[PDB]
This record gives sequence, C-alpha cells and structure tokens, in this order.
Amino acid sequence: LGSPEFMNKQWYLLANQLILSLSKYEGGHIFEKLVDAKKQNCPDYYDVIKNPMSFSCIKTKLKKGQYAYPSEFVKDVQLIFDNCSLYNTSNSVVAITGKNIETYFNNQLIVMGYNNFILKEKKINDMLKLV
Ligand SMILES: Cc1cc(C(N)=O)ccc1-c1[nH]c(C)c2c1CCCCC2=O
Repeated sequence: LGSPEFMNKQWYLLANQLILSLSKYEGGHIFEKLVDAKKQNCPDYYDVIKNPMSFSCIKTKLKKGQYAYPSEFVKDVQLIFDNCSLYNTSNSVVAITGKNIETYFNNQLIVMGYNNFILKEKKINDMLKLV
C-alpha cells in the first residue's frame, strides 16, 4: 500500500484528474489542442514558440506512461502557461485566461497534495544518489 508503485499510480491519477479539471475550467478550450496557426490567424506562433504543448499532448503522455517523475507533469503544464505568457500581450484575453488557469492549476496542486509527491520524489533521489 506504501510501495513506490502505489505512489506512482497515485500521482498518475492525480495528474489525470488535474488535466481534466484544466480542460473543464473557463477558457480551458484554448489550451486543449495545439495552436493551428492558420485557423487562429497567428502565422508566427511556431517561429516564437519552439516547444509547443497542449492538454491533449499531456493526456497522451499520461496514457502512454511517458512521465517518470511527478515534477515532469507540472513542467509540461507550466510550459503551456509559459508559451502563453510569451506569445500573447499582457492585456490580451488569451494572456488573462492563461494566468487564470495557471492560478487554478497551482491551487489545485495544493488542494490535491500533488506537491507532496514532488517533494518525496526529491528525497528519494537523494536517498539513492547516496548509494
Ligand atoms: C488554440 C486556440 C483555440 C481557440 C478556439 N478554437 O476556441 C481559441 C484560442 C486558441 C489559442 N490557444 C493559445 C494557447 C493561443 C490561442 C490563440 C492564438 C494566439 C496564441 C495563443 O496563445
């Protein structure tokens, strides 16, 4: 019940619930799929954003088991909000929406206790490099 596999199954379920609540939050539809430069009238998006990321890209990596640490899931989610704060002007609707979901995501990490999984990840790496 306390095995490393039980914890690894836990934060995979917490991340899967997190990426669902982000997809359902207000304005979350603008981060679900990757930006189609032609349909959204942004021909220079991938000339500025070189590491694109969307909710669908994170759901796929969760389904294929491509996250080794719980901190890697947060980095992909934060990358979405970082690409949003970069390409979009600070007073644009998208940038405001991105900041609102960013706060929601960070507060959901507190409520769900996901951060405690990242801390134990760091301690385990310490108690492993010491041997
Ligand atoms: C993909 C997308 C879809 C819709 C939709 N179909 O409702 C609305 C907005 C956006 C969107 N998402 C991001 C992440 C952005 C944009 C708009 C373009 C500027 C780049 C940017 O930050």
